[PDB]
Amino acid sequence: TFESAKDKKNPALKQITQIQQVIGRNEENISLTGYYVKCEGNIEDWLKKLEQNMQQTLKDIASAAAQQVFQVGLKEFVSSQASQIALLGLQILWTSKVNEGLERLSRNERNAMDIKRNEIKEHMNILSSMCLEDLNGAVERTKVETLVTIQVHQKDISMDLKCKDVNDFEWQKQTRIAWKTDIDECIISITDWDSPYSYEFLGAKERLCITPLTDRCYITLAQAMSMYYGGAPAGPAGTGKTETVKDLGRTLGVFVVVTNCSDQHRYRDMAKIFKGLVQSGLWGCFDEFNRIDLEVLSVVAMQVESITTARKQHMKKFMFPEEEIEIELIPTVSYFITMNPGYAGRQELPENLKVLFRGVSMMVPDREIIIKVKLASVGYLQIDLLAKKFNVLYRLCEEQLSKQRHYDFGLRNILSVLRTAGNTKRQEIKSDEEMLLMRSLRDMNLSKLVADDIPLFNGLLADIFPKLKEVPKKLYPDVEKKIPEEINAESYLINTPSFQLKIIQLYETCLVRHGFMLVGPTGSGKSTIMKILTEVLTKLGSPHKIVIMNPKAITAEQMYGVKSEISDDWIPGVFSTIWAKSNNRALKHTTWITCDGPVDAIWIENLNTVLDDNKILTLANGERIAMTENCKVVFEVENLNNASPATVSRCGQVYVSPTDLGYEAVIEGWIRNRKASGRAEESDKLGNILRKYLINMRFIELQSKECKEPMMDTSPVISVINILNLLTGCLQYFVQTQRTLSEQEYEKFIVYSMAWAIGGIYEAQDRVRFHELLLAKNAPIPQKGKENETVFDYYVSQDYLDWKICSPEEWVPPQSLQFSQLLLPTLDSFRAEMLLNFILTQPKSHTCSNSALLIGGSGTAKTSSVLLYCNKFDPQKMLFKRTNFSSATSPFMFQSTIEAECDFKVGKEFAPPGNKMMTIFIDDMSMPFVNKWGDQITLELVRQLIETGGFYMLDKTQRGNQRKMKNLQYIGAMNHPGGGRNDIPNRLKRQFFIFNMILPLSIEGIYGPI
Amino acid sequence: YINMVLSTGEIPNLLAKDEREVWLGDISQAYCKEKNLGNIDPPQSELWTYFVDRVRDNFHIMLCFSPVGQKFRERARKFPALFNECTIDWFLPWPE
Amino acid sequence: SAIYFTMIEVSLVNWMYNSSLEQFLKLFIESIDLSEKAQLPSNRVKNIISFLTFHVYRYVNRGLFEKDKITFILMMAFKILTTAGTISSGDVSLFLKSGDALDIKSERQKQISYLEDNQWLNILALSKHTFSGQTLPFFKELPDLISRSENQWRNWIDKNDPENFPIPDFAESINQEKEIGSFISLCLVRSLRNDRTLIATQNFISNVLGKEFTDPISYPIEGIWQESSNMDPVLFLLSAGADPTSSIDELAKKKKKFPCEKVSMGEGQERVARQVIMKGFVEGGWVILQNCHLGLKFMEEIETLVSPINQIHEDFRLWITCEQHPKFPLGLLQKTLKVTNEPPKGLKAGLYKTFTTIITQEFIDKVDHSNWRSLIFTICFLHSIVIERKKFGPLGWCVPYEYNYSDLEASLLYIEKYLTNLMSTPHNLPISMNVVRYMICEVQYGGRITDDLDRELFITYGETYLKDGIFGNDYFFYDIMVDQKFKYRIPQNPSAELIKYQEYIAKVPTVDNPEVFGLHSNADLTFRLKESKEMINTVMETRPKDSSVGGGKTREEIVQDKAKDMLKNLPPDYNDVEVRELVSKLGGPNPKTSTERGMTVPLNIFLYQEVTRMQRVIGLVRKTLQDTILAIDGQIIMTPEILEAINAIYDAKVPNSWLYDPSGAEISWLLPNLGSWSTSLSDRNKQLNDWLRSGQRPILFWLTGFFNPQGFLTGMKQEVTRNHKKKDGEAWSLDDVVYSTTVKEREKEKDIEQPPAEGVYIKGLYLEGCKWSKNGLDDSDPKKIFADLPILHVSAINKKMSNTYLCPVYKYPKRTDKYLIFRVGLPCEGSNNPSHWKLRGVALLCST
Ligand SMILES: Nc1ncnc2c1ncn2[C@@H]1O[C@H](COP(=O)(O)OP(=O)(O)OP(=O)(O)O)[C@@H](O)[C@H]1O
Ligand SMILES: Nc1ncnc2c1ncn2[C@@H]1O[C@H](COP(=O)(O)OP(=O)(O)O)[C@@H](O)[C@H]1O
Repeated sequence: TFESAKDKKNPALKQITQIQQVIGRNEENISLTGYYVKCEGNIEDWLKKLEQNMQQTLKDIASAAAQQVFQVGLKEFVSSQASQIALLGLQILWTSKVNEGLERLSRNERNAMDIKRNEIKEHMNILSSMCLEDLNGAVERTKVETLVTIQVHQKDISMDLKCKDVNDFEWQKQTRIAWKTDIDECIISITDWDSPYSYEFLGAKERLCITPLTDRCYITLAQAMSMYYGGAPAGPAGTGKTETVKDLGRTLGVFVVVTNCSDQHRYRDMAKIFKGLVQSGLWGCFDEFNRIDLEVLSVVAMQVESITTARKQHMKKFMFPEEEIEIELIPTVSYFITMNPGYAGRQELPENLKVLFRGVSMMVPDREIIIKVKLASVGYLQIDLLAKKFNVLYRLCEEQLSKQRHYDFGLRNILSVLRTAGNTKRQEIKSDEEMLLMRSLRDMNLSKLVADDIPLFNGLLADIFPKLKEVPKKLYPDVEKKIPEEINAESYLINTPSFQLKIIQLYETCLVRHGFMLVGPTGSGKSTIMKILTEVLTKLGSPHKIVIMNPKAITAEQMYGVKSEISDDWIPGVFSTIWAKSNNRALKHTTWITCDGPVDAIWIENLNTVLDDNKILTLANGERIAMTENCKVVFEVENLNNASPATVSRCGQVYVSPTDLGYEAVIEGWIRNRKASGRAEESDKLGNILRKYLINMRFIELQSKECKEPMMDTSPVISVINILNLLTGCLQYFVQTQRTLSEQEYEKFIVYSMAWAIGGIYEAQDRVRFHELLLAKNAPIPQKGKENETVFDYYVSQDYLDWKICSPEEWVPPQSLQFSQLLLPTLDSFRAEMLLNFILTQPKSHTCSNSALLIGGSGTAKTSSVLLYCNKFDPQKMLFKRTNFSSATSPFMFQSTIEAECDFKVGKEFAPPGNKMMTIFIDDMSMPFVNKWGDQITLELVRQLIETGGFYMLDKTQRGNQRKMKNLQYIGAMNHPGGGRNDIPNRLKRQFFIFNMILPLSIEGIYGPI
Repeated sequence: YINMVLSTGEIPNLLAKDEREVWLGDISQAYCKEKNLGNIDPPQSELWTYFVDRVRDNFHIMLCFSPVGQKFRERARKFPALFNECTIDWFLPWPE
Repeated sequence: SAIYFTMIEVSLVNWMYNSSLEQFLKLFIESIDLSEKAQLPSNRVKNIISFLTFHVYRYVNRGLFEKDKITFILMMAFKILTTAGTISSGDVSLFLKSGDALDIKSERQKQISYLEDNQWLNILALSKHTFSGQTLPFFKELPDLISRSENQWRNWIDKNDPENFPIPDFAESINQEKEIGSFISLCLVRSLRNDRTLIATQNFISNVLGKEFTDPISYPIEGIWQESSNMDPVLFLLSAGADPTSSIDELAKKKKKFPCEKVSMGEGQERVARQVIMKGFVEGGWVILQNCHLGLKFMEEIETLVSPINQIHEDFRLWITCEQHPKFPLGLLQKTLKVTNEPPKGLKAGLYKTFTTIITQEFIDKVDHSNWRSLIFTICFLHSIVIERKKFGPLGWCVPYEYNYSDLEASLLYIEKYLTNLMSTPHNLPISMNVVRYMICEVQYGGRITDDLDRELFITYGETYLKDGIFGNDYFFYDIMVDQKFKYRIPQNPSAELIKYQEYIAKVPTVDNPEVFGLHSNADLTFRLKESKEMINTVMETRPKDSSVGGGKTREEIVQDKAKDMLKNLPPDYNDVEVRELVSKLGGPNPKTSTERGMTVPLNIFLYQEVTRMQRVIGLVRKTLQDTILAIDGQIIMTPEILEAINAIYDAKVPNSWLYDPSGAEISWLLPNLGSWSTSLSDRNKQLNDWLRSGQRPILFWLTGFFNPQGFLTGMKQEVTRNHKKKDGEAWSLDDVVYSTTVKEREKEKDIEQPPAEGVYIKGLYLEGCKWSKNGLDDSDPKKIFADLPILHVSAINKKMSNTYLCPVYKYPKRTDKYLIFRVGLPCEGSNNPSHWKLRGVALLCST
């Protein structure tokens, strides 16, 4: 603060009256009540004056405060004073109590210490209660927290002190601050070493939780100073060696100059700092000093050695190395080195240095104590009990539960728990302290857990908190009523308890966070829950929209928008434009932005600022867009495997497990859909047969045991979805002619559609075992055939309903024949033609996407058997385009081809020429490059394109606007995975119907006519 | 590019769209005669499919690779149908 | 030629050791001239050989640290015997490995009580080996002769000096072959009583190279100067805590160069050195360069600067002093004369070094009270003892922290401050409150100590050296029967004299009896084993990778046969889906009344987790083995991991791939020997496979055999607490329960027929340093290490002392904090304190 001084005489000159330390928007103001700094012409002479007057003011203030604290209540005292002093004023009080208490124990006044401990607990009780008041500003929050982080340490020591005299060692060990009336100065004793408080203005600074290790570390650093040896704490990274040195300085009221040492530092660079320390009388620690080059350290060593020598003899002045004059030494100099053994940097220090610095090895701070402080800093009592429990759970549940990526039981989640555990404590103070924590642990971790691990956790929870019988959940009566009412509106959605629970959990995490994600395997109905929750919220007050994009389907540069290399003009980003439109307080739109594709290190890092509490999206052109209350971010990630542990902890992850929306629940859903289509009798019968084979006996679980090496690895739900698709297609003929069938006739259908959806993927050896399993369970099968006859050879005819051997249509020689371009009807092509005909003829539904992918061996006639199917298309009725994928092919290459191929439009929607319903064949679908993360970029677009029926236009002019292709069908061929070739992403698999083409047992039928 | 050429029979966006209609014009008189003397004016989409087939009949790729060079083993895995579509004659070490 | 290729083999051990070919020719040429001139041609040749070997050994041995001095002369001895037909590469290969490759499951049973299981596999190797120029195996039927009830064989193994005595039954035949006989007698000793190999090799080296090689040379600095010229500098290699700069100045005084130029190398000292060396070059004078390894840039420059092209005065001698450094300039090492000044590292010598150097007459006068001088001795005595603990290895200290003289100075500089405050105050003894002393001397040294269990050991040293009774004249620390018996007293000086401390130190014995460090007489056998394993582990890294081993089998063909024999012994790969069907069947603890099943039960969950980890290991081993058999035949290219695996398998070490994953986390148990690793795999798995298939869990759990023993015990801990929720009173929480631990003390292990109601009954833990007598702990039997513990009964006490030892169970003998499992209350009731077991280094080991 600068004030107008000497206005009457020698004007324009300015006077400094007050010091400001600003954190964020708030400030800690120490006014100089007298000792006004008159700032003369020469800058260095008034800056010296300033540093003296600051130090003069604190002394005067702290000299008044040390008198005040004894004859004033602690709540009243701490609020009045400035952070640094309040800390000093608390520590002084505490010592004067223990001294006074111990004095009485030596004179033999019994329970004198007990009386003092009772006053210290009252002191602690007030500070914990001051966290609960939630006073405004970052400064005043920091001030109260640091006080609490000290006070626990005071209470902890004094509680288990057990000394009969003041001069007994165990009390001497403890850090002791006292105001000596005789010498009129603050003195801070550690063991036998008395330093006078330097009275540097610190302000409100974050203090580290004081461990029993740290109390034994201070001592050594202290002893190191008294003997004039340097101090140098060595330990693994994250212990905060730097922080603990700084802690000791802030204790003593002395500034610490931190110097982030590196390879670039020279002996000249270092020499300047030391000369700075010795002339100023300030401490000067060096962060990561090992990372200095060994060449430099030999020179530095002589520099430290020369400083040491001078300090030992009590020399007022000494000659520094490479200095001509003798420089003034202040007695209160201390230089420290934060090093790292098991170095990530350079080899151990020189033989000269080792001598000059006394080490302190620092282990990892015991997690329990960190929690204990934090719980007290929130406004809990009986922290020591809770902290142990809280620790024991987390440490134990990490080692017992399954090692999944979205689980975090390190400090990141612990601190996240304790701020919500705290926001619960403030509102309901009367509630028991254990139950509040126990609840706050529960409601956060439950949403994260996989189905297998919920029983394990609810055990661990019960085991540590056996006093707490049962805890009531947040009822949420508004939303709970609406889900059943909402679900019944669509024909194809069933309502299970497991599923409805997983919706609620998504709505619980929706309210408190902005960046909640939704993790789960393929076809666990994440896409559905999203859609429901929003459709439920739409009906209660404000409407909710969802915007589906695929971050992987577009390049990082193209999503966020970057500077164009040509004409130097800014192209708008896809996400930026969606984000911008979405972030406007107009007609309570509350639009969610979802990122379907898998999270990777690359793309989220730009979006990392939004997910954090800042909530501002940076495009890196200077522009920063603020997130409005209404707009939110979601992620429909499967795995969450290839993401940093930091970015995970920001977002609130709900996990939807396979067992939530079971394949039973989809089947029962599909059957309910058939009754709303107007055909109740058919549905009634299909149910009695579907149930028999799929839920009553676990056919998919039994099949997967007896048959080994399935050529494509698929989940059970996928195989059931494919069953229903194929079953629909088969019966689609009987929908048009309104023909109900007998139980026998549907049974034949279902076992056909089971055999090809479930047992398709299998190879020839396994097709037999599969066919031999159907016989054991008394399904209808073709009774009579030849040797190595299988279900797969037969199909159920539409005209008359029984099993018929599929003989391929008789070949007609196509006039002039070249053996090369001659393709014939074969047994393989027909079965391929047939299954393809079932999937692609079906109308677009929830289950099907009108898309079939056929896997197979290399040159097993995949490519041919599609080209045979894609002939006999009436050019007016249906079109046929073929693109060939390859390791080179990128999403933009595939996007540009489909974008060019269907340019006809119907209002907003796009279409192929006229209205043909063009079927896009994608040969060699596996080939595109799999990156280190294990996600195929182009295929994520393919999946986006099939599922949503649209991607985002990438032409510079139009960005953040969907292009939707009203009618398209997709056939894939790919060489089956294993042996270094790429597997297709699980997410994509579900979209496609899949079956394995095989090498024929007799090519006689193929080449016999030629 | 030669892998792509061998499997597809075509390259996507190889030649200018106006240059198609000139090429296909010459192709038509052989095509109408080759297809059992059809002798009707073909459309430009049907003509393309014949020309592509014609290309593959006339265009032979001869690849001459080293088996010992580490890249060879990678190329087979990296390019499908560069190995599995063309016939492989292997050259043994010279006999006595 | 042989010798020169030995010097190249030494280059692989340490970068600093390597000498040029051009330096070798100088020794070799000089060697011919200096040798005795014979009239007879064969005598003349004989003379040159005997001289050359020595004259080169002497040279190299000077530039070799103490630990590797014995390895080099052993390499040389083999290299000589490998050229002639006395030793083939297989014979050398045997000595180093000696059937650590073999696995007890495949081979014969042991059948003898007094042999260890390793010793038996080491025998079996000798049984199958033919050596060189011999039809059938020499040591075929050795396992029959030892299995024979002849006390001669037992007596030979239990003798303090086995190698010195003749072999009980085989001695006659060994005497007949002179050239190979010495080597096959060494490979017996390596097999049985491995610990005495360093002493055996010296007997072996003596018969091969002559007596003179075993005698210590101990070059004086005058000899180093005399060898050295003006153009060839003298490079000193420095082990940490050594400084030879004072020794140069001592020699300089006799050569009238005492006031010499000294230059502490670093950054920006290159311009100071140039100036200083140019004065030396013309004027004459010695130039000592300290800490040269730091200023690496000047060391490439100095090679060309000190070359003959620049004019150098004949008096001028360059001295470089630098600690060993990787990527030192080769060019310099090829010109220079290499010397290694290492601390003599005996207790006597360690004491002597402190009193001669950092203790002075000035120092012992600073406080001027009897107690200060008396304390000085204690701290300095302690300091030297605490160093010599590091010899013993993991028994000595879990982690070896190089305690510099700094630690001693600071701890003494502390005592001045304290005693000056008591001296200021009006039997004439100060108060010297030894509670303060303990802590602060165990803070200043504590600054290095990273491990919690090494700290508590140090603390205990404090409580046995810095007690209140050291100021009285009749207190003598340890009164040991080293030679009759030496007292190890604090010397008493009526008038403070440095001479009378030094005078006492001369009386102290040269050989340090283990009793001085609180350890047992068996501690030295563990010490000798480690430094012998260390030697063998160094000479293995040198060995050539040449396929032609001899005996009609190639290196790759030996690896093949071992990779094929391993694959058949491996257990079948667990099916994840099938295991979950087996796990869902499993019962709980107290399985009659429990009525609980499935993955919900805390030990069953744990069993699943460690079954899936076991499979993950088997699967990795399975994969690699198959690829190695393919890689040698030329079916697949050799990957970087497969080459490393093949190399490891040849020399019966476990492939680094199977010990650690790419990330660095531990995937399978750490054993050194592949053979012992593959017996564990087949035993670890069997327990998991016996438990998983069967309904009932093992009566006596084998704690070693689990991947996470810490997780298993927390497993058990959970089970008991769940049984005790109805019990009262109090409700049991994982918060506020700890382990209750008792020993069974049963004559047999098979007397245990039913599990305990609450506990586990762990078996196969081994006591290090000590035995179990059934009256608590008791001093171990002579020449019996790692005495077996009975069945340990672990439970939960539920929270709620002197003469109760809080022993730690370690997962391995390496005993770092990582492999600490859990502490165990061992009573130790009669006669012996718990603080006396902590100095004896008592621990329970799972592994060995
Ligand atoms: N509650 C329900 N009742 C009946 N059918 C459902 C239910 N929830 C989802 N389904 C159907 O099951 C299929 C699951 O698709 P959904 O997109 O909901 O899962 P998803 O987790 O998003 O799958 P992916 O991870 O592949 O996107 C859909 O066809 C959907 O219509
Ligand atoms: N019905 C058929 N008529 C003629 N040839 C066929 C038939 N089915 C397969 N083939 C031959 O089998 C080979 C299989 O390869 P292809 O069908 O091109 O696709 P893929 O190699 O991907 O399986 C082809 O080269 C083709 O000539």
